[PDB]
Amino acid sequence: LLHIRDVPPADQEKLFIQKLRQCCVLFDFVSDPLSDLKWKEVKRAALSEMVEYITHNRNVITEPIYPEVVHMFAVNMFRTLPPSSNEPTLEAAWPHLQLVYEFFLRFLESPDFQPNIAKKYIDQKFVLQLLELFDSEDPRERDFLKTTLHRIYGKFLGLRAYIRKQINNIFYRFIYETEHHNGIAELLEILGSIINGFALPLKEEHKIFLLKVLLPLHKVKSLSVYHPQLAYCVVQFLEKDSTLTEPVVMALLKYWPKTHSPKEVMFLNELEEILDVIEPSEFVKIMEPLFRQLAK
Amino acid sequence: LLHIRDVPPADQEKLFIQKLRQCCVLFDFVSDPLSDLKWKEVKRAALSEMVEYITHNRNVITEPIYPEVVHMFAVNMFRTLPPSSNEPTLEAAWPHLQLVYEFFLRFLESPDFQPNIAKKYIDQKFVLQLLELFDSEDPRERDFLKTTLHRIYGKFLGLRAYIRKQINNIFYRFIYETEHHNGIAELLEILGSIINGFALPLKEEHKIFLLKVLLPLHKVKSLSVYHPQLAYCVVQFLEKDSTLTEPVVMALLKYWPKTHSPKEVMFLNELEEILDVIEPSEFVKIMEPLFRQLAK
Amino acid sequence: SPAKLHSFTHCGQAALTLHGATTTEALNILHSCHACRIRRGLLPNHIWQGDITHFKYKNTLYRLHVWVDTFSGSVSATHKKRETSSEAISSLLHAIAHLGRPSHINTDNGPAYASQEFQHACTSLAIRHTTHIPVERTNGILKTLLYKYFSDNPNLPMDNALSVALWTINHLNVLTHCQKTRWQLHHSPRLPPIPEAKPVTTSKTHWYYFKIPGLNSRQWKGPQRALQEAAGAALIPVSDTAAQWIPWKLLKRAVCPR
Amino acid sequence: SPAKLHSFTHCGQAALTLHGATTTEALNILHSCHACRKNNPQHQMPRGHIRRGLLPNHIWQGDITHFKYKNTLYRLHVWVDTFSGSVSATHKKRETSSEAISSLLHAIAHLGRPSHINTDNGPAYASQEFQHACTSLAIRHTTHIPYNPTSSGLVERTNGILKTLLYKYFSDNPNLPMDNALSVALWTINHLNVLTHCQKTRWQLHHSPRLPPIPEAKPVTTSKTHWYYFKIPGLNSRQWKGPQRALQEAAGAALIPVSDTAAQWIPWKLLKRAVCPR
Amino acid sequence: SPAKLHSFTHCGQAALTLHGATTTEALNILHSCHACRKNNPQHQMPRGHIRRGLLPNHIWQGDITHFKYKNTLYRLHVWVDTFSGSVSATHKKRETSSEAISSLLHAIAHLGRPSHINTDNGPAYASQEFQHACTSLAIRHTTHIPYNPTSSGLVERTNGILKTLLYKYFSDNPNLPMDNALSVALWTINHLNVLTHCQKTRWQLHHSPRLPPIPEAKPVTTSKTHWYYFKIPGLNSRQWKGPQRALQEAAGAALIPVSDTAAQWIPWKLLKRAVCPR
Amino acid sequence: SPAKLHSFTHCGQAALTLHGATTTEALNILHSCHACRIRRGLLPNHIWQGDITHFKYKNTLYRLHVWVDTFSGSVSATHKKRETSSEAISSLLHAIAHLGRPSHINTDNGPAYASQEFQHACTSLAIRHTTHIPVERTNGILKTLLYKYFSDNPNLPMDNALSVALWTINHLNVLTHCQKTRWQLHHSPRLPPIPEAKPVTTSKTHWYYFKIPGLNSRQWKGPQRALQEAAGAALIPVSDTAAQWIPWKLLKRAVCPR
DNA sequence: GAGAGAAGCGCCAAACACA
DNA sequence: ACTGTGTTTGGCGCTTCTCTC
DNA sequence: GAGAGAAGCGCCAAACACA
DNA sequence: ACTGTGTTTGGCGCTTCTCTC
Ligand SMILES: [Zn+2]
Ligand SMILES: [Zn+2]
Ligand SMILES: [Zn+2]
Ligand SMILES: [Zn+2]
Repeated sequence: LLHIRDVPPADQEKLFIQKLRQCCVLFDFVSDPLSDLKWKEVKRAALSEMVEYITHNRNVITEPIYPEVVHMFAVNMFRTLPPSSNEPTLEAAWPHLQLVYEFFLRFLESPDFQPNIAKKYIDQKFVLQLLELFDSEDPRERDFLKTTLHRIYGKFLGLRAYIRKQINNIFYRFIYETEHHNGIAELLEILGSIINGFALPLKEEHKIFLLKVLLPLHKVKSLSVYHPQLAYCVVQFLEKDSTLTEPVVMALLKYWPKTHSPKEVMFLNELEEILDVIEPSEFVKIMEPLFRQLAK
Repeated sequence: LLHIRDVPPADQEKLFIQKLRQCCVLFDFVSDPLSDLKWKEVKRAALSEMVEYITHNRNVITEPIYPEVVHMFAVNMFRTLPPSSNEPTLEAAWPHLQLVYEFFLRFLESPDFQPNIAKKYIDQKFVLQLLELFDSEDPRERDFLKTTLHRIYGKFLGLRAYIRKQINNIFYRFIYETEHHNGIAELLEILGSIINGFALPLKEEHKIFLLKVLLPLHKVKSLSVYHPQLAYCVVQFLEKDSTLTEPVVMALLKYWPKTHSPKEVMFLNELEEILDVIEPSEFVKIMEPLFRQLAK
Repeated sequence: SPAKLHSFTHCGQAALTLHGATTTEALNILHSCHACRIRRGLLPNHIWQGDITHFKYKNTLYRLHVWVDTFSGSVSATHKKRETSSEAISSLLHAIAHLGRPSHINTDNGPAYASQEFQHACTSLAIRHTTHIPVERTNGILKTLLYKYFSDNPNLPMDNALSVALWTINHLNVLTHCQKTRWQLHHSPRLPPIPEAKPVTTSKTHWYYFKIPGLNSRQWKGPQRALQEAAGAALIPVSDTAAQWIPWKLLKRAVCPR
Repeated sequence: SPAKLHSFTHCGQAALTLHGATTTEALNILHSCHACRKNNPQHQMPRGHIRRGLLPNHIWQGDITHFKYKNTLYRLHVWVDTFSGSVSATHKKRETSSEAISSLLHAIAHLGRPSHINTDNGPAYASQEFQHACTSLAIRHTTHIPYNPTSSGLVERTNGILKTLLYKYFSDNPNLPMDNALSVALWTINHLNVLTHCQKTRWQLHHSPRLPPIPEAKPVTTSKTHWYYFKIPGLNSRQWKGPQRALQEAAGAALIPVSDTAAQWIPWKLLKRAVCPR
Repeated sequence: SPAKLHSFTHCGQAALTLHGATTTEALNILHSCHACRKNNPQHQMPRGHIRRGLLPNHIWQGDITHFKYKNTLYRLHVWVDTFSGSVSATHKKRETSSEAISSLLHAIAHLGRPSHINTDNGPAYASQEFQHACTSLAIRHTTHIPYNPTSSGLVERTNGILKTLLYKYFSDNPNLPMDNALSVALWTINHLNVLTHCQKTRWQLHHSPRLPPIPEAKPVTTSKTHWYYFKIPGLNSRQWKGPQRALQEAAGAALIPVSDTAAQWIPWKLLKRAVCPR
Repeated sequence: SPAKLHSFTHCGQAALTLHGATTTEALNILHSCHACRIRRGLLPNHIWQGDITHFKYKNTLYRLHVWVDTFSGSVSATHKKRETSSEAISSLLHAIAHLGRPSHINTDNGPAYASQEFQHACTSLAIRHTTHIPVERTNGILKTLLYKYFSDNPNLPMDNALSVALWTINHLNVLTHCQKTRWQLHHSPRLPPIPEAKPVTTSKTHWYYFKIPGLNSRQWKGPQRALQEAAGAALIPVSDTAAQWIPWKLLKRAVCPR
């Protein structure tokens, strides 16, 4: 077609629209490594030029632009996940997907983006489809999803408790029904970033959250991979109120494997920080049972 | 009394008034060289401080100030002239008179002086009394009178032709009735400064002036003392119109002393400049009679 | 070029994939070269671990002081000709200059790390120092890379080799689990906190009067908005077609137009 | 007449109107005289600014500096990034090409690999060893105009800052070792101090999200030339030289034939506009 | 803690708030540190202006200058009036007290008699012959601070103007004699050129109506003293000295004890404010 | 003091009357000292007259070149060791530097004043030069004053004496007819012309924003009016009580308030 | 009880030195 | 390509707070 | 004929050098 | 008392005038 910048301003936005519709055509890299190379290069160049153009000019976004880019993201990204195989496997369609992710991030974080126009274009279905992606076998995609969901949850105010309840349901399903999940560290990092922003006094829903879905996450076999994020979340949580620590102690003093195992080091390291932070302001309520069960 | 500046502003002008009335008391230096030295020093100090104060502050002059200072000048200056005696004699009352002259000059040339308030306080009698002073035997007083009358004639517009006619009468009286006059050079300098400011074409009154009162002034015995000013006036006059020179030539070619005398050098010097300026633009009308009478 | 890049640094294959090299080109170059054929911390700069090492030279010895971050694995190493508490302090400070200030430091007992000099160095920076007696993997990685670099060129001053090894293992080798370099993982910014019951707002930047470089003009032309900022410049859209980097000497702050 | 009065006395402008002349004509009379423009040291030319990167690790500036400590004359080799301002510095005993190579590799290990580096025309930065080292890493090496110490303003200002911090440190502990002081200074500058105008540390800029791409550039220059009085940058003199005509001129300098056999590059600070003789 | 962090690293202000501190407290922490004020070359003091006359022929400034012409080194003795700016200048072969006396008498014959003359502390202006000559005419002779060449700004600027005019003249006629050139320059400067801001020639000001009298003055000075870091005007150094307390201070300078045995006068350009230790 | 003033310059009595001395004190001092007991031009700088003079010294000779203004009598003299057209040109230029540019110059014929060098000097300045062959009074006055100055002190370098004589007869001796010094008469301004049928207006000066010296302030405080102006200063009434001389670096022009 | 002093806080132009 | 810059420092406006009639 | 280009004129901030 | 300053130079607004639709 044309470069998006070399046109008179009047119809300029129009051309942008066409460029988006020039990127919704699919090309499959896993079907065969060599197919439609010219069209693939055209798509890559178009995505690169659009992401370059979107971050240097103000007042380019307009009303008839939001649903089109939402649809483009939903077409390029929302898809069935590849068959599982447990160095990790890497998505073969990564160039175009990376370009789309960067485009969406730069768009959502523009200063001209209005936080009241996606309340009729980004609804609970968008959040559901974007949150079912955290089971990707590629870590770069998970990182991009984390840094996108953070911006979404920050900017919007009607999707907060919805996302929290959905995450609670995800945690329940992973802990009990199916044990095949690989995004339990990025979700935990987002959770910690959310938890640090509470006010006083703590709501009771957060206490239910801590006692029901954070602590039992210890009894899984594969806790070793995402231990740092969980420990960070716990230590960051219990600072807002120093009295609500005792349930954490008496819950950690049960899920401890009472036999010999290599998994002890995680519990010792976490207890180190929890004890460092709990010591001030007369904490001896459970020190005796803690040390008793620790001597074992 | 007090210093004029060390008082609150409200009554400040009032004190100034009193100071002026502290200077209208007369002290006579010619009566005896040593009399009322304390009061004379007080008068001198008061005049000095007032002239110092009048030239550093704006909006000090007010409506009830003009006639008082006019009266002070008329009391200190307007007086009978000392007896005549033909190095020249010097006024013995010169300190206070110099202070008064400087005060009046600084006052009249202030930027706050309004040129429409002395049309009811400075009238033809003021001009007459100030113009009868040019017969003073002291040259400093004549210089001050010249530089004061210049400012007066410049600032006022209703006293111009009056002063010109009065000067014509003075010239007639000096040339014919009485030959005792000593201010015929400062008056001529003022006249030249006035003459240089004409417009085109020349009025006929100015031609009458040139032909009747400037040219005959040559036939006096004491022309040698004020020859430069007269020659300058003539050469400055005849530049505005180059055709009105012939009467000057045929009038200068008569009053020439046809005998041998030391007075020839003045006529030769004046003819030098008149011929230098008249030569351009075909001047041979009277060249032959001029050279004929010159060969003698 | 990947060929020269490997011939200089002996980096990995997943590293060469990031550059112009592709999967099978990287696999070809890797074995065509002769000589080639848990985490305790919670945040970057939370806990370090400090070792020492004898590196054997054919006519002398080197004492390597190595600190490792126990959340990303960022290595900082220094080579000395002896080992005392003075040189332990020097190594810790040279590491702080590279990585930042640790909160908690952990090291083995010995003549150094246990005197009053080292404890007085650690107490002026608010770094708590725990001692324990019996990571060792990164030490071996660094030693093998030194061996390779000396194998290719024997006339290396031991100061170039250490810097090239640190460059390779910090900025070039890609970790296998998260596909990130140690440097990238160690210096990527954390997520900002989120105020509750308060909309997370976008930051609004300032408005400037500006002038064009190389024009000698003397008139500030219109208040605009700054898009990006750096040291000694600012990205200003002079028109609605192009944007230019204006130095700070040609910029003057203003107030919103309203 | 104005022209002969000035040709005799070289008076000013406000003098030639007081002898009969329009203001513009006196202005032309002054602007045309060559003895009055060859000798007036006042000129008016635009100001130049150094080249800066479009993103971190694009352009670096390097330098060396002396430091007198405990009767020893240390040589500090300094390398500073132009986008963010991050500094790296190592102390050596003397100046040689080997020291330059080792210092550059220290800098690369600390910051990353730069695309272009530009330093002055020293005797250890133009050597064959240094050129071979730069080509071994795919690093372009340009130089500046000889005898123009203001073309490396950033790295010289950084030398000043670094030495000031070192003096503040040595004021307290006159027995402090040198490497400890340099390391503390580097930590302070890169991590603790905040830049004046953007209000972010050098580290936060160096490790910011690179997501903003490079704005496109344009190599189009001005297509016309003029006449210039000039001074040779090495030696300063009382009066200008010339005028001559520029062969070409880019932003910040101009190409002036100093002699008839060879030309030279002169910055916009030793040039003065002249009048076209035709 | 802020105080120990600064006591270790000497970081800035925007760094101490990011570790817990009010802005004013960080400002006090910085303004109190003596190692950071002893070493920062930046200061902020008021500017001084030379003493000027209240009417023509009240205060003069005098000087000598070299001029290289035809392998000879002429000494131009220059005397400039401060009210109007009128200049007088004579060329001599060498510097001696007799030459100074003759040049001063030339100046008096050309301009008139001055009340006060102030020159630098030269070896020919402080001699007994010159003092006796000045006392023979009732002329007060004061001096300036040694090694402060900006206290005679007017006469130095006049030397510059005079030499520039001489060079413009010698550009045209390289065989022109010296006295002719000096005389033409003096005529041009005093009679033909117009001052920049008042738009009158130096001669018109020198021979204006003296009728405006002298405004009254006040010798009242400031009654309080402070503490100052200082530099000795002769020798420049990296770091300030002190602090000390001023004995007295008039507009444009201050009295600082350089040593314990003797004090000295230092201008408001080599002084930096300090904090009161009590 | 009049006593020292006469003992140094041997000025007249009407001069000493201007100073602290009075009539009878001047008459006492005048004869208590041992060694003491028409106009052709029309304006200042209209016609000059140039002479030459041999001044006899006991072991050498001096050639005095003297120009006199034929409207005030202002003397300008120079002493040389020879006499040529070069030195005539030097004398004329040294006189122009003191008095101004003459319009018409008149001098006696001779080896100088009649060559091509002097005529070429006079033609580049637009000064017409008339030659005549046969004032002499001022020459004698200057010679007698030189004699007196040498009589009091014999060790005078002839350069101080000439300058002191010129100072005396130009700035100290009072003319008898008009009670003015030669300098005062020669440099007093003429009267401005008067436009006819047009009121001669007072000149209105400009308004300035100002700052106080020695205060380091950074705020321009109110537009005022300048009373008097000089080189490198201006008289500004800071209040309605006192007025101060503000340099030009602390003044900024404004526009009338209306 | 209320309107004025007092302290806190940001912003800015002029200097300065590395060469 | 070739090309000065970053930091310090008192003053001043502008917002918030506290001691007195 | 009329409103826009073109030339004249004043004013000003930034440099520069004498030491 | 002790104490930097005066001149040059292109750019820019602001007033007056002239060549074209
Ligand atoms: Zn290899
Ligand atoms: Zn010229
Ligand atoms: Zn400090
Ligand atoms: Zn005598």
